[PDB]
Amino acid sequence: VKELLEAGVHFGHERKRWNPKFARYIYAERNGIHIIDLQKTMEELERTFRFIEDLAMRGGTILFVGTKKQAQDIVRMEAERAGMPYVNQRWLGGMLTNFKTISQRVHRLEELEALFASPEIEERPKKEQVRLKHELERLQKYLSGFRLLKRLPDAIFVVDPTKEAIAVREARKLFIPVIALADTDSDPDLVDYIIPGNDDAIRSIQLILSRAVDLIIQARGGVVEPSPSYA
Amino acid sequence: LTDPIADMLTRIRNATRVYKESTDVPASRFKEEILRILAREGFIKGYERVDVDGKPYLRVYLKYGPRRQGPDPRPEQVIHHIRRISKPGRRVYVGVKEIPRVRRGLGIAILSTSKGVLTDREARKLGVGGELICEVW
Amino acid sequence: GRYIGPVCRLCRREGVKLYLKGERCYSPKCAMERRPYPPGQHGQKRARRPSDYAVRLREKQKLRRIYGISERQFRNLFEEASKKKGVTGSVFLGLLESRLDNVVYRLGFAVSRRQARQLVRHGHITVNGRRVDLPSYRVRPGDEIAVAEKSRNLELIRQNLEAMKGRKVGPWLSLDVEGMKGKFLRLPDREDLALPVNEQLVIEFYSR
Amino acid sequence: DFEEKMILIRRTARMQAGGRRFRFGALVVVGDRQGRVGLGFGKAPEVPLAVQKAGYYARRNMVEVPLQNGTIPHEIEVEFGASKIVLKPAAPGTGVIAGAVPRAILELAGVTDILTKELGSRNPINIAYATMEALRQLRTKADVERLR
RNA sequence: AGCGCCGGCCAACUCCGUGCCAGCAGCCGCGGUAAUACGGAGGGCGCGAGCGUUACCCGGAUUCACUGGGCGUAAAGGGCGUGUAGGCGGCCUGGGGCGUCCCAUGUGAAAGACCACGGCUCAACCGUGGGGGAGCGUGGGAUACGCUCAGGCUAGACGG
RNA sequence: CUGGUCCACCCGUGACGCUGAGGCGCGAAAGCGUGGGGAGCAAACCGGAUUAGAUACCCGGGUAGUCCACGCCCUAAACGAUGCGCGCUAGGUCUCUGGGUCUCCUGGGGGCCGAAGCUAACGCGUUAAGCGCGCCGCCUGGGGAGUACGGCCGCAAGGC
Ligand code: SF4
Ligand SMILES: [Mg+2]
Ligand SMILES: [Mg+2]
Ligand SMILES: [Mg+2]
Ligand SMILES: [Mg+2]
Ligand SMILES: [Mg+2]
Ligand SMILES: [Mg+2]
Ligand SMILES: [Mg+2]
Ligand SMILES: [Mg+2]
Ligand SMILES: [Mg+2]
Ligand SMILES: [Mg+2]
Ligand SMILES: [Mg+2]
Ligand SMILES: [Mg+2]
Ligand SMILES: [Mg+2]
Ligand SMILES: [Mg+2]
Ligand SMILES: [Mg+2]
Ligand SMILES: [Mg+2]
Ligand SMILES: [Mg+2]
Ligand SMILES: [Mg+2]
Ligand SMILES: [Mg+2]
Ligand SMILES: [Mg+2]
Ligand SMILES: [Mg+2]
Ligand SMILES: [Mg+2]
Ligand SMILES: [Mg+2]
Ligand SMILES: [Mg+2]
Ligand SMILES: [Mg+2]
Ligand SMILES: [Mg+2]
Ligand SMILES: [Mg+2]
Ligand SMILES: [Mg+2]
Ligand SMILES: [Mg+2]
Ligand SMILES: [Mg+2]
Ligand SMILES: [Mg+2]
Ligand SMILES: [Mg+2]
Ligand SMILES: [Mg+2]
Ligand SMILES: [Mg+2]
Ligand SMILES: [Mg+2]
Ligand SMILES: [Mg+2]
Ligand SMILES: [Mg+2]
Ligand SMILES: [Mg+2]
Ligand SMILES: [Mg+2]
Ligand SMILES: [Mg+2]
Ligand SMILES: [Mg+2]
Ligand SMILES: [Mg+2]
Ligand SMILES: [Mg+2]
Ligand SMILES: [Mg+2]
Ligand SMILES: [Mg+2]
Ligand SMILES: [Mg+2]
Ligand SMILES: [Mg+2]
Ligand SMILES: [Mg+2]
Ligand SMILES: [Mg+2]
Ligand SMILES: [Mg+2]
Ligand SMILES: [Mg+2]
Ligand SMILES: [Mg+2]
Ligand SMILES: [Mg+2]
Ligand SMILES: [Mg+2]
Ligand SMILES: [Mg+2]
Ligand SMILES: [Mg+2]
Ligand SMILES: [Mg+2]
Ligand SMILES: [Mg+2]
Ligand SMILES: [Mg+2]
Ligand SMILES: [Mg+2]
Ligand SMILES: [Mg+2]
Ligand SMILES: [Mg+2]
Ligand SMILES: [Mg+2]
Ligand SMILES: [Mg+2]
Ligand SMILES: [Mg+2]
Ligand SMILES: [Mg+2]
Ligand SMILES: [Mg+2]
Ligand SMILES: [Mg+2]
Ligand SMILES: [Mg+2]
Ligand SMILES: [Mg+2]
Ligand SMILES: [Mg+2]
Ligand SMILES: [Mg+2]
Ligand SMILES: [Mg+2]
Ligand SMILES: [Mg+2]
Ligand SMILES: [Mg+2]
Repeated sequence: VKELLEAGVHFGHERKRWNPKFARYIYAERNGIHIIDLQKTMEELERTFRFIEDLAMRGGTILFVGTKKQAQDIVRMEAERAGMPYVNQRWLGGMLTNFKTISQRVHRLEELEALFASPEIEERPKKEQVRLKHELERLQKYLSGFRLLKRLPDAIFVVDPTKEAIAVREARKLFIPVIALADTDSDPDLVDYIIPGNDDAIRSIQLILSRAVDLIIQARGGVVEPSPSYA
Repeated sequence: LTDPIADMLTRIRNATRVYKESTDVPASRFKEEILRILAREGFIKGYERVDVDGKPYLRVYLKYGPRRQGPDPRPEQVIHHIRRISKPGRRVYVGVKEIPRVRRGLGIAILSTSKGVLTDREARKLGVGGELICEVW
Repeated sequence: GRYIGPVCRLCRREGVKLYLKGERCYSPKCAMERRPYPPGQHGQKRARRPSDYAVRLREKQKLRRIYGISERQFRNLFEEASKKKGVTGSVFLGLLESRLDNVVYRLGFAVSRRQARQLVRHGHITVNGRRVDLPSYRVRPGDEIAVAEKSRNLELIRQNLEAMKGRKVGPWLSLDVEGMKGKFLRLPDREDLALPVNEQLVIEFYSR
Repeated sequence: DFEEKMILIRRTARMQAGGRRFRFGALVVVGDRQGRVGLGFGKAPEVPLAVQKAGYYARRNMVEVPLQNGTIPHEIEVEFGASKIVLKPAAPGTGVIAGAVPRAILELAGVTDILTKELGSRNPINIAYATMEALRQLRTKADVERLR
């Protein structure tokens, strides 16, 4: 499922803004830039996917996290397809570590979904209409992919582990295994199942996350063909 | 340099703590014999006589445990603990009846005897004592 | 010597019946039966949490109060046990048990150890023949513990000998009524006794 | 369920205009007397809530102590800050020879026979955690061959 | 049958009297009119022909730290060099065997202590047997490490 | 005239090394002796203000001294409050000074930020306060006291 001209898409980046634990996954340093050994990226995509596979055919949830502008939209796409939860926007603190309390805020999300599905009163004072709606958009704005999550995931997939160290931390505290794509600005040992590739190119984020979803649906019940990529 | 032995053990302790696969220590027909015990007892994968810039070393292949669950995945050590006993500042010598039982059996005491470098267990077996080089677990 | 005073307050303070009298111990006229709360002005006040020290004092005192024994004599035995091979807690109980006056009461010749002393002390008991009036004689395996010949014909021992005819006596002991003579077979395994005592807590008292 | 002991319950305070305002702190150990112990320290505006919270955290933090005839396998020394705890194997009669803090932990853990010593700061809290991390580093003859 | 204690450490709580007084006190501390902390009392806890105080020794005190501590700010780096004695010292090979290690053997009195048993009705006390030891002398051995002597080396050091 | 130090070459020596009780030298300022010198500054000191007062701070004056030679003194927040040497344990950035195949790399030094680890915390972190060996110095509750006595040094002040 794997493809080999990811060279055509990503082969990493970043200058000496590195982390030296990532040494093992590195070929050489060219444009004043850390260049990732693709043959290692390979050994790993495999091992990661083997983990990814076993998780779909047992029907286990995956939490998708990425909020840097690059991976922002493409997680709303690729995760919706597998219908699995995500946070695209802001990563609220304690989403895993304080799940039951965070979630007590989705019942509020649902409660507005009902209360706005009419009527249950519109003789509620005018501003109160306007007020509650604003709240609705707000919840929707962060929680739109989170609600799908009704229990702690059996695993989580992250786009930037550094950028989302909080996430990685919360998972790790819970024993929730962490899969992530990650370039040289990151700490390897911190990831269980790892994709050493560029994490800032919309090209790259695209290849890696898509084939993930494609591998999810394929061993889940079905197969599908192409899904949206911004040119 | 004042204690070649202490130096070796420390080269090891220091490397094991940031999880190096190996580390080089200046070579000696005495340091080797100690490594011969460290490997045989499974504290190290083993050692091989290499060369750096024309000069003899012992490359020492380090061994750890499984990756772990929780926020600190750093594996457990195989050599949790290694320390000089005898020193140049104070030579420490035991007779056979007074060889220590490291860590309640689960650890070893390497010692130098006139029947070669032995462990506590081995020394008791041939029934000799000597300079107590160090302790490992 | 030994305690020699009101003996029901002992039980009440200990929060447990200790069978320190004999007969009245089994009746509903027993003190613990009527007032199962500590002697004196504040017995009914709500107890506040005993301290650890407090706890181990009581368990020690309880064990001691059972045997009517002085604190020294108690200590000297315990220390003996600490020097002696094995589990100290067991050996301690064992040695507490091998006391003549205790042996006698265990073989039923008396209703209370407190009565089993005055018997030994008044020489009505003997061992292997020879008379013994020492409440502290350390009885060994093999010993014949009998009522004195000149005491066989006595109202009280008769009444008390009559009461043992088929009540079974601990696995470490054999008893021959009519013959008025019992026998010390071995030292009690702990199971062989079921005293209301966590004896471990006693060790813990003496290690402070 | 688990057996439960309160080791320390202390009052602290903070200053404000108009006066000191208090808070309570609850050190609790929890165990099955058969090899499973947990330590929890919990704070709240009142005594019982604190004890409850404490007990809660305790269960959320455990360790599997490898007993052996009611004694630990080997000698262990651990420093947590300035506090030090010493744990040392003892044979059957010995009992638990220890101060309250590491006593409560070892008893509710099902340790029945051990020689111990507190060195350095004998602050209860720190001695508590120091005894925990100590237990948590215990290794079995197996554990060791398997490692090596 | 007595003696100490009953604020916390520390096991044992109420009434009266007193009112920063009289007094207690090992440390922290009690007493200024509702004192479990003074004095008496009832009651309770602890030991018992004893209980308590004073003195002194070790302990707790890893608080002189060999076992087993420390020195930026807590007590603690010499104002800085140079250097005497001393302490300590890289890689390789041999000789010696001083340290070191092992075996043998002598010594290591008796009593005491430790384990067994036994005699005084128990015990205390006392007897018989057993187990050893460090440490020193002697004899024989080992030679890894430290030493010493001897011969090599160049990674320390010094020089061009 | 003269010391230290770094680099490159890898040419020479063949462990010639580290530390160092004592000893010896050097040691800011103030101060001291003998002799110079003396513009500015300025203890003491005079006077004006300020102020309740103002033996101060602020203002106007002003002698030692501050400067030179030679000889003394030998202190200090003489501080990084961090003894010296060696070995080992991620990196990022700024900088001084070398040598390179001069993008960049490699030494020696000075800062910052940080991995592991340390640490009571604060913080330290290849310039360790990390992990280790060698040697030295020092601490062991506050005060009394860096005082007394003694000794040694000093012209004295005073120092140890
Ligand atoms: S009656 Fe027997 S048991 Fe009840 S109190 Fe008196 S002695 Fe104790
Ligand atoms: Mg990136
Ligand atoms: Mg030692
Ligand atoms: Mg007496
Ligand atoms: Mg207890
Ligand atoms: Mg015993
Ligand atoms: Mg009973
Ligand atoms: Mg009974
Ligand atoms: Mg004792
Ligand atoms: Mg285990
Ligand atoms: Mg501490
Ligand atoms: Mg410490
Ligand atoms: Mg054992
Ligand atoms: Mg304290
Ligand atoms: Mg008393
Ligand atoms: Mg007491
Ligand atoms: Mg009390
Ligand atoms: Mg009066
Ligand atoms: Mg009153
Ligand atoms: Mg009192
Ligand atoms: Mg009173
Ligand atoms: Mg003690
Ligand atoms: Mg001492
Ligand atoms: Mg003392
Ligand atoms: Mg020491
Ligand atoms: Mg100290
Ligand atoms: Mg200071
Ligand atoms: Mg200095
Ligand atoms: Mg000086
Ligand atoms: Mg010398
Ligand atoms: Mg020498
Ligand atoms: Mg040498
Ligand atoms: Mg030689
Ligand atoms: Mg010799
Ligand atoms: Mg001998
Ligand atoms: Mg003798
Ligand atoms: Mg006898
Ligand atoms: Mg004898
Ligand atoms: Mg002995
Ligand atoms: Mg030789
Ligand atoms: Mg030579
Ligand atoms: Mg060289
Ligand atoms: Mg050359
Ligand atoms: Mg020097
Ligand atoms: Mg000097
Ligand atoms: Mg000067
Ligand atoms: Mg001057
Ligand atoms: Mg001057
Ligand atoms: Mg002058
Ligand atoms: Mg004036
Ligand atoms: Mg005036
Ligand atoms: Mg003036
Ligand atoms: Mg002026
Ligand atoms: Mg002027
Ligand atoms: Mg003038
Ligand atoms: Mg003058
Ligand atoms: Mg003058
Ligand atoms: Mg400075
Ligand atoms: Mg400096
Ligand atoms: Mg100083
Ligand atoms: Mg020095
Ligand atoms: Mg030092
Ligand atoms: Mg440069
Ligand atoms: Mg250049
Ligand atoms: Mg400089
Ligand atoms: Mg530098
Ligand atoms: Mg500068
Ligand atoms: Mg820093
Ligand atoms: Mg850290
Ligand atoms: Mg650096
Ligand atoms: Mg420190
Ligand atoms: Mg003083
Ligand atoms: Mg002076
Ligand atoms: Mg002075
Ligand atoms: Mg003088
Ligand atoms: Mg001085």
